[PDB]
Amino acid sequence: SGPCAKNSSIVGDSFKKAIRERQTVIYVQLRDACGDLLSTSDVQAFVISPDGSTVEVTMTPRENGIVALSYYPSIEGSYTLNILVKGTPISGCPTTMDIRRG
Repeated sequence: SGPCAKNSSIVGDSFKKAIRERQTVIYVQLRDACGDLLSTSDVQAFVISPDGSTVEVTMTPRENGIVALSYYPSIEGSYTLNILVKGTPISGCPTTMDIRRG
């Protein structure tokens, strides 16, 4: 039946914090309407930097409905993340990610 936005979510809260100029990975668990894990044309993910620019997000399909989202935050500050399943934000989206120089 494909992924269900309300049942799909980001794995953990590690995504809330990241380091500038380091390739960063966020894991998303896709679940159908029944809550079952899948098993990706229905999934969209974008990241906006603190100056309003789009950041390229790479999505790699993994086993049993996990999708790895990778991005490279070039500047410090408050990034915006949104992940849409069939045009609907998943649970917990859109959200903030704080990138530090650390």
